[PDB]
Parts: sequence; structure tokens; C-alpha cells
Amino acid sequence: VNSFSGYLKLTDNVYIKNADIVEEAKKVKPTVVVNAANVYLKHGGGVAGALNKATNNAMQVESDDYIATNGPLKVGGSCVLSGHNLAKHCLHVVGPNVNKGEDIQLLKSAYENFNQHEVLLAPLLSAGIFGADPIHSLRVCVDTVRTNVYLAVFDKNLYDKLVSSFL
Ligand SMILES: CN1CCN(c2ncnc3[nH]ccc23)[C@@H](CO)C1
Repeated sequence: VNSFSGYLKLTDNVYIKNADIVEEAKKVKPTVVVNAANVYLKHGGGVAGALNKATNNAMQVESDDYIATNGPLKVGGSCVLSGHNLAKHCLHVVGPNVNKGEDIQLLKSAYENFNQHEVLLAPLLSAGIFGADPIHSLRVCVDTVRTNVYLAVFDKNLYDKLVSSFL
């Protein structure tokens, strides 16, 4: 039993809700919140910009030190950093950005990072400003993640379409 509330159950391990991931994280304080990161951990917009804003830019400060030490992530890769005031940990995961021409096959590799964590609050990878089809992202999530994932979908219209079209 966990404290996630109001989710629709899609499969044995995947749950979904129309919610602002920032507000969900502040309420639940999950062990792991997933960020829709880029390889430079530049949290300018989309989910990343919103999460970073909610940390008063502390996420960005920590991220800049991480990059200065380690260099950029790989597309499809991840790193674990602090969750600041939102969660114990933030798993920064880089899905392919279609608006940069990156290979959508890397979306499965991106979701594989979730399997290193027993329970996560997450957005749909590569959705939103990353330019991928969110219906496809949900399919890859369900077919790749085996740990317990609670998906927050900001857009109510999109949430309804994801549920109604889910196979
Ligand atoms: C795939 N898209 C991208 C972003 N988005 C979010 N989902 C949850 N929390 C969020 N905070 C800022 C954006 C955002 C959904 C659309 O409302 C899904």
C-alpha cells in the first residue's frame, strides 16, 4: 500500500492520473520523481522547467555541478539526483526529443531506467515539448516498465484520449 490517490489502473504495475506532476510530488513526497530531462540537465521548460521552478532553482544549481563533473547524459540515459522539496530523489531521464531528430527507438531505453526503482511518480517520456506521440509513449511505458509507475498527465484532454485509446 502506498499514498498515491485517484489513479486509474492500466495494468498490474502502471497507473495513470490527470494531474500536475509538481502538485502531485508536493502532496505525495514520493521516493522517486522522474524528470523529463535533456542531456545537459538544462531545465528550461516543459516538465523539467516546472519541477525546477518548484525547487526555487535548486535543481538547476545541483544539475550544473553534476554536468561540470560528469559531462552530459546519453539520450536514453539517466542520473539520480536530489528530489529537493518534491521527493527523496529525482531520476532525471532523457527521452529522445523528436524536435531534435533523435531516434524514437531510444524511448524504450529511456523507460528501462525506471526498472531500477521499485516505485516512481513520472511523466510520459518524450511527450509534450519533446515531440513524440504520447499514445506511443504510454505503450512503450507499459511494455517496458516492470516496477510500479504512477503517471501524471497534465492535459485533461490528453489524459482522456490516453485512457479511451488504451489497449
Ligand atoms: C507528455 N506531456 C508533457 C507535459 N505534461 C505534464 N504532465 C505532468 N506534469 C506536468 N508539469 C508540467 C508539464 C506537465 C503533460 C501534458 O499536460 C504530459
